[PDB]
Amino acid sequence: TPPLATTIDRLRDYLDRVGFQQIYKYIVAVNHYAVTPALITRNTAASVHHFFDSRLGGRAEFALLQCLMTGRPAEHAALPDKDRALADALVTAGLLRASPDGREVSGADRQLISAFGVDLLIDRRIHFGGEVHEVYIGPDSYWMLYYINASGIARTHRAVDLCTGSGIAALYLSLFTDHVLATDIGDVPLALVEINRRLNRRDAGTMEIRRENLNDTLDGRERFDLLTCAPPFVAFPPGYSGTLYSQGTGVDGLGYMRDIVGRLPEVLNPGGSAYLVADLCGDAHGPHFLGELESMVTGHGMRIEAFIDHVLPASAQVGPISDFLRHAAGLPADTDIAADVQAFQRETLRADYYYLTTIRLQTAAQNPGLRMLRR
Ligand SMILES: Nc1ncnc2c1ncn2[C@@H]1O[C@H](CSCC[C@H](N)C(=O)O)[C@@H](O)[C@H]1O
Ligand SMILES: [Ca+2]
Repeated sequence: TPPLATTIDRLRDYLDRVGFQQIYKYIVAVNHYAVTPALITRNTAASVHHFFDSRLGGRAEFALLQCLMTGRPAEHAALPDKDRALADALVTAGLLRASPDGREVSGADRQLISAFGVDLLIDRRIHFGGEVHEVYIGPDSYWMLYYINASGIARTHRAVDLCTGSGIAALYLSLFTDHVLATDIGDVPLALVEINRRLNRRDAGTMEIRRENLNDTLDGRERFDLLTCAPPFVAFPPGYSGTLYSQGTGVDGLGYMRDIVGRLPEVLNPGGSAYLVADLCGDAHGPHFLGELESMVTGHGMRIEAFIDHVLPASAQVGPISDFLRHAAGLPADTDIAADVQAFQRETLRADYYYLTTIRLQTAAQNPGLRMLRR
């Protein structure tokens, strides 16, 4: 809407005025900035507040910035005059809260971060409070984008970010090409990527946002030079309900990965490349999914490179998966979810380990083959 659009314009003006992106980059430092979005969290916010208070002297020009970054309250009367009208607009938009007596502003459900040179509003509940969030972002998103060869992107390359969520992959691609498609089906992420597109001075002139199922985009007539996708891929036991952003399709959670890879020879232009990321089950030698990709090498002459950037024994995921299932469905604490997850890992997934894997796939490769990089 026009009032929201103007509010976001003024918010980006504020971020530019006070150098938000540089401050965020300084706080997390260059050895963490691209590792994970979980840097400013409930466990580090006190440290962030101390930095602003003592190293930046508590200057009022950073007050509204901290409401957005950590949720820290700022007294309404202490905001500079230009920041105070913007703060009122953000409260009206539901992007910040006012205290009940109207005397301060503080965090709502959106946290402001930066990643890959882009300013991004994300679901605050993933790093603060702990309540089940409605939009995902994780280190996996970052590791996808890290492996993209940005110098090979032309302005006229057609790129698509499927299952865009907050929009981070689409906004990254929009740094380099003027033709980006970003898709999702959730009302909440779709609203958020609209905001984040405007927040980075973009509009439908160079980035289309589309409400569309993954398989519809992939079956379509559109052809792309570059594709990214971090799709729902978590595998939950039969009977359990996850969330739209987490639960993968198929018996092992990887149905969306299968869907994408199978259509790449038809959806990419020859020589185009796709970047995917998923947490893949496997044995001691590696993720089971890579065995399915040999059909792509032989049948389509692709080059497929898998970058294994984190390994965990399956037993280390039982708690996190069970906790997530318990909270997402509001289950009580006497349910034996842990045994259900274990049995599912053992019997259906055959998962001794989980491999957090980025995969680059190229069509019409001059050096076809499958390559697995492990440390
Ligand atoms: N069939 C489908 N088609 C398109 N998007 C889907 C989909 N099923 C789930 N989604 C969306 O897929 C996203 C996965 S979370 C991924 C968010 C983002 N790509 C990131 O890496 O941070 C969620 O936003 C969810 O709404
Ligand atoms: Ca730090």
